[PDB]
Amino acid sequence: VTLMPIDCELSSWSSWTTCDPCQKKRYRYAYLLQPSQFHGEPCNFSDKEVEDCVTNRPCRSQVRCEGFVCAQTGRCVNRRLLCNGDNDCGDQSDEANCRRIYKKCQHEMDQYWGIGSLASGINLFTNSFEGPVLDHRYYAGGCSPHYILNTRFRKPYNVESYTPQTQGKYEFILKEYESYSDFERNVTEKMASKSGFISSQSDRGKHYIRRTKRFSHTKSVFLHARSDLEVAHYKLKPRSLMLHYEFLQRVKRLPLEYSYGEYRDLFRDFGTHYITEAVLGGIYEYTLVMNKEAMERGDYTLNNVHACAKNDFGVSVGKCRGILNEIKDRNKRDTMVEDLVVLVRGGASEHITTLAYQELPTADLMQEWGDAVQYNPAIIKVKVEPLYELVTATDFAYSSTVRQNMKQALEEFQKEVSSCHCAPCQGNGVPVLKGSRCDCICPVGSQGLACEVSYRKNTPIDGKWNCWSNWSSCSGRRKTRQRQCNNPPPQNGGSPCSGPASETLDC
Amino acid sequence: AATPAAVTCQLSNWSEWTDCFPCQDKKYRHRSLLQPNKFGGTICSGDIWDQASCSSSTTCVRQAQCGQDFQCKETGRCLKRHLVCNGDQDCLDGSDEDDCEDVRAIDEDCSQYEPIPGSQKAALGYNILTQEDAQSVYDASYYGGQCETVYNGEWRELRYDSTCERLYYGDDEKYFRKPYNFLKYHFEALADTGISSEFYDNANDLLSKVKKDKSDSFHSQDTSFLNELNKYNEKKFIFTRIFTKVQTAHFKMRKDDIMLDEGMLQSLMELPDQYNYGMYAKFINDYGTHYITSGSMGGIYEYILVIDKAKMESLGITSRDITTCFHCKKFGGGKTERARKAMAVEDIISRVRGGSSGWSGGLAQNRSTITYRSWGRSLKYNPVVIDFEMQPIHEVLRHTSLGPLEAKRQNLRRALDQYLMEFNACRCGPCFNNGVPILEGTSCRCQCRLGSLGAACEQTQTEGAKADGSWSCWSSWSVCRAGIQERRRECDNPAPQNGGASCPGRKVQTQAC
Amino acid sequence: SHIDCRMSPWSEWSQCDPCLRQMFRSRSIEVFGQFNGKRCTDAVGDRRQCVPTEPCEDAEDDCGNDFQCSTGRCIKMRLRCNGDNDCGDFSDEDDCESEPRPPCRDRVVEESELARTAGYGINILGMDPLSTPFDNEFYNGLCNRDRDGNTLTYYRRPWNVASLIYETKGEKNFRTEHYEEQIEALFLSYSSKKEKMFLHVKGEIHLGRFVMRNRDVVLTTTFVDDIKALPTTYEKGEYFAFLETYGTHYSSSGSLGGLYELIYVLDKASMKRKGVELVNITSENLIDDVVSLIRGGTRKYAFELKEKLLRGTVIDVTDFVNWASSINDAPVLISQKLSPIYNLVPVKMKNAHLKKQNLERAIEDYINEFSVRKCHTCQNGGTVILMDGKCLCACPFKFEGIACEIS
Amino acid sequence: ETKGEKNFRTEHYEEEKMFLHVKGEIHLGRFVMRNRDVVLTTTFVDDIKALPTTYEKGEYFAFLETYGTHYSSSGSLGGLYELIYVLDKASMKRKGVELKDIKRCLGVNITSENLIDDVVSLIRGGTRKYAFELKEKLLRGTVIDVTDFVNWASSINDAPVLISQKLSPIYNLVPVKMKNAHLKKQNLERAIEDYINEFSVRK
Repeated sequence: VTLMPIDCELSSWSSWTTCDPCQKKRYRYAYLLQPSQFHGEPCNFSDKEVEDCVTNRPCRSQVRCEGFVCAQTGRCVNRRLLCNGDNDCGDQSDEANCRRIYKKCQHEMDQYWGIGSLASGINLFTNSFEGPVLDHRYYAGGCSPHYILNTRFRKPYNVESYTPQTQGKYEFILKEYESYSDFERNVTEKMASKSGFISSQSDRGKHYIRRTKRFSHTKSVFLHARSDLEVAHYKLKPRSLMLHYEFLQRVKRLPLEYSYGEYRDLFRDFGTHYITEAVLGGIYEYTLVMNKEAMERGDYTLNNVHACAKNDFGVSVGKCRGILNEIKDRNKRDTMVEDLVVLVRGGASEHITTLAYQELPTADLMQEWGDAVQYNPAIIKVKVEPLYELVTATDFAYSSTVRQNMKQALEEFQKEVSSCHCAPCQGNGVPVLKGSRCDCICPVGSQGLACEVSYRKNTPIDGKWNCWSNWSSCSGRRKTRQRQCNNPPPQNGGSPCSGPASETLDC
Repeated sequence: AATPAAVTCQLSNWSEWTDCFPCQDKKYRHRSLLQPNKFGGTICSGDIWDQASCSSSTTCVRQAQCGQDFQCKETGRCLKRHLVCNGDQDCLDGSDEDDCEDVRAIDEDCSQYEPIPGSQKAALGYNILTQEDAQSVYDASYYGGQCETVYNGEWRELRYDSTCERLYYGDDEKYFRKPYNFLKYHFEALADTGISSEFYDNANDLLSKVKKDKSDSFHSQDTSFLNELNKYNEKKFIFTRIFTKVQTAHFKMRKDDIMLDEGMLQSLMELPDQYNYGMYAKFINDYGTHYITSGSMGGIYEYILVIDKAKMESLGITSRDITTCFHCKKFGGGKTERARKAMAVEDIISRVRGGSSGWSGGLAQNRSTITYRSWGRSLKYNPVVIDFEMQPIHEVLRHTSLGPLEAKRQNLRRALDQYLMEFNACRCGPCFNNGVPILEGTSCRCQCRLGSLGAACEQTQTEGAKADGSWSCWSSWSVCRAGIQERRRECDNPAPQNGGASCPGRKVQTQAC
Repeated sequence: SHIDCRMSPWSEWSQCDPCLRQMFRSRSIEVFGQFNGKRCTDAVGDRRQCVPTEPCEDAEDDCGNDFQCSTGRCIKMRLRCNGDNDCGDFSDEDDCESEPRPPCRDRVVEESELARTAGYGINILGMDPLSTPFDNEFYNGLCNRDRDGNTLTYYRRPWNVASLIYETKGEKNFRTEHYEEQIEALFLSYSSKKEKMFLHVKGEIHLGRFVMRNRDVVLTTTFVDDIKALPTTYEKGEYFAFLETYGTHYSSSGSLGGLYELIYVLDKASMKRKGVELVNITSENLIDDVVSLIRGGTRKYAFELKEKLLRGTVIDVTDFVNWASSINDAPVLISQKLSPIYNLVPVKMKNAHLKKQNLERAIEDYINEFSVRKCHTCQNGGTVILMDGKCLCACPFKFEGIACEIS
Repeated sequence: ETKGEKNFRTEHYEEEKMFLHVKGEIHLGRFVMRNRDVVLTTTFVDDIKALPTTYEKGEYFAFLETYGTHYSSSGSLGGLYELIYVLDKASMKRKGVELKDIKRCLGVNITSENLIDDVVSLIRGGTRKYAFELKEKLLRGTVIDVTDFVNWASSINDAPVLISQKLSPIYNLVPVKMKNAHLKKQNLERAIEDYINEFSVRK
């Protein structure tokens, strides 16, 4: 068989770290050396392991809150947010026991549409939204008037702007090519000869015919359409951000000692990055490629030959001979190949699907899609900062150490989550590291667990990088890459991989 | 092949009754499934697990055990005490919320938001052996006193008010409450479609002929010979394959402090610390081999059409005609042969996973913008899980609020490895013609695709088709004496047939002794 | 001769079972009868009144702190006044003047029929469905509202239905295989001709799936009472009466839906062979078999669709969509996972384990009794079918007649 | 329920035979009856009081004829039909030409071919008006319209028939506590046998 399932391999455990003087725990972990693929056996999920300890030493985690402490959550909130009329705590502990409530916003307020999604951190490497990292329901008072159309919105405290900067860009390109070639040839020869004169008669005849018909037809269509729609601009404040309870707790529990597996679990739960600016929008993309070819072939040959004699004196003698020979060879070949890809982001399932249909939309459903995108937009452009920039002394003790731990772990994570580790798919399939195992995402018209099935006899193989080599020594710290993981040339190879085929840096 | 013979279902004797569990007053025992009725066959009358009443002759205290935290009477659910009188019953007895005349304990007015519709399926356990949902593993409704909410991006529903002249959108659906067990629930509209379509056709055609005539006179003779052939071939092949994948939300289950379902909680409290395969196999049967910790909610449409046709024809002739005169005489003699054959197969599969019976059927019938749009609308009200990551059920125990369960977890691992051996569809016989073997309860079936029929799908209606093989399962573990234990398996159930592919898995599997 | 069926002599009379005041007998069917010999209509068991010889033991026990309704079900006292009819009779709440403490907090809620009928009984013989043994109207005082999915309506999930998920799927499979030959070749020669066609289409629509609860389940009063009436002594005819009333299994989970199916088969062919060995063969056949099936959905749409499928007419998708939606009004149990009915014998019932074992034996008997195993072989490899107290044979081959005696 | 089936089969051979049937079934629903504690009518218990404790075969015949020899313990209600029309293949090939000449009428006509048209018809259940209208079309060799089929079907609910049954003998319904109940059951068993032995073609 061509395929063999590769089972998941994870490392021998780390050394234990030292026991956390407060968290009273020590940690061990393994790296994933090789993901499972092609239904290879998955690893044990326990690439993390934990042991309890005695409290060998105190730790100064008891970060002083001058504000009110939200009794159940431990969120520190300013006393001006007591009796605010708003759950600025998690648990209304700010609003209990209040003699009088000073409702600041009498008005009806909506939240910004999709604003909660932007509060959740992204795995940048996978572009995947993860757990919540920022609390976009904290308002710290607020109650400034913000409007979009006739609706009024309560801006979260964390948000500097969410503003309906509205724009749309459309692109249509269509390239139709036809060529056809036709070649008919005919050749005909005839000969006759006679003699006649006791009597004698002689005759010779010959006929030859050759005929050739060759025809080829080639047709090509490329159509691409793209719509980029933009419906708001979002910016997060640069300073004094209010973290989500779950993220807050999960950061608190981070061991002061560097133990990669816990920071990896942090990234797996919440990602590596958070969004500081984004453009909210919708995307529609349509790409149709068609090639049609015909060939017709015909060769025809005919021969006749005659030789015929009579001799007379009555009495007569004679010989006469005739041949006919005929050949026809004919072939037809006809092929069509068609690919369509349609991509849609933002909008509503009805308009999403009716745009996903294989035909170009009516401008009504484009209008309906763009209207729906306002209320359920996607993120078109993002600008992000790494999640460690949230670990701040106003929230966490030892914050510089936790931050530096994250800084290292983020490098180790970027290395470990890289899909370079997977074996290449066949059929130009893209291996995606998806947990501890790797799934070949196959272009349609290629199929199976490795994209091993296709009915197309040839398909360009695009280049794939191998994993970059380890850091070279100082005097020009360096890494290298080889385009080895899928060498492009096969099957009328596609483009080579991008550079940098080697990369070099300060020590 | 003709059908295999039937086999009767067979079970072992009852194992010895488990000693009466004090809190249950129940005795348990199990059998082993020695054989499913692979084909035809008498089904076993009896279940492979049995329980009976008892008296323990000893009390148990466990109702008191947790009582530092608020422990309900009905259930083992033990709650952080701020959940008492919180305003939301957190265990099914409501004992946390009865007599709460100190109503000041309420946490928040959140009941204005319903739970996420269709969140319950993510709470269910999963049986890899059958791809069926089990009982609930996660609590689908426990909130832990949080009012954490998810924005429903599709909340816009038209309304009309004849007392005015306004067409406007209603807002009831605008937010859902997120159950505690979801770390993430994330509405997001994506679609992708891919279509591939291909045609190849060839027609190849040759004719060839000779006529040879010879005549002589001395009396006279004339002769003519002919040889001729026609040989025509045609191949037609069409393939098209459509995939459409709408995503409407993603979810992720919490990896920590998982609050197990009341039923799973009680059943896990009932299992012994001592290994007892009957008990743990019953647990795996009820709650499934696996539980889910990732999500996409959506709809999928898939369409495939293949057509293959061929025609072959040939004609041949050879002849002689003669005449002579000395009285004049005429003869002829020869042979001609002719053949024709024609073949067509057309196979289409369309399937919709999604949001209404009506328009799932309509889109399964007639792919069109009308059915695409109306099914997409139906996906608003009833999305279906389109992708999910899962892990073995025992990995849930590591993460529960119950703390450590090392011994029970190792027992459940061992039991799962046996359960995944004993109930594997390997024990359903050879499903021929690419039929799918299924094992359910103590019985077997083949699901036979339309080109196939009979108790093993053994009689394809055509003369035959290329059918790939499938493995029998792995044999027993070796009685290892070296440090290594070994298991063998072969691609013979059925073997690759009519030129079909080998099954692709491993022949040899190995374990530490 | 054909055979009119034959039955054993009666068993000896049991002893008089006390409390139920009756004696019982049994009589197996030795041979089902076949080939239009008379049916075994006669009853497999018999019972007779007896004046009881010895003390009866009561069936009731004091439940203790749980209330004890007129119907005999005991309910935990939080269900007092709950207004859910938790006993099927209202003695949970008819007592109560005030403080109804009602669940679902004045919210919009409905009863779902799919949940109410969930957990059908099944007789393994013919796979016929039966009424659910589960109450499905006891709610344990929970609300657990779920959405109909195909409709914007919320229904309260009954306690015994652990899940009822409308994970809708719709499929269509179609295949056409079409084949022709002409051949005109020992010193043989031919004129063989064939014209063959298989067309096969089926479309399953799945409305949803229920899962019944594995524990703490509440059964109907009549079912538990029929277990009470069930003799402790393994009287086969009484256990067969129980299995006949409730089936041998229940669906512990089921997929509800609808189905259409269509098979078109043609085989037109002829043979001629001539020559000499080292030959005068002629034959002809035509076979032409149309079958159509519709399951589920409302009559008014179902039959129109079955017709438009039998016609070559291009289906208006409006009709297909109409039937597929009507499946929500009248679903079929298109699939289920069976569990033996004796697993529904409630534990801690008196002699519960004995009644369970005796039901397992009675199922063994019921399967082996009405199994064609003890019936006469078909003459020419035809399938023997135990129809109803008689076997008849049908051949898929060209053989014919009730025993395939001829072709 | 709603289970509806239709089968059209045509079959010919030569070496000869010709045969053809059409069936349909419209399976409306299923009942199953209680085996025990059956509540029998007052007339029935009175007619068990009117049975002598000694084997008076005449009066037990009066009983078996009045109520039944058997009752349906379970059965499937609905409607059914079958039509048959068998052809002389020889004349068939020249009055018509081939089945497509006629199949085109089901899924343009010639006057001479009528042996295919004079169908024998059997119908069971259904409100008669619609079945009569079906017969009034089929008798003219016109395949009934889908409208008339669905009309008949939606009639079926107004006048169903048992497609299938499992009969059990009435002596099971004999209330066990009735005075002398058992001897009376045994007499009913004899009366059933005498019914079969008496009224049979063997005689």
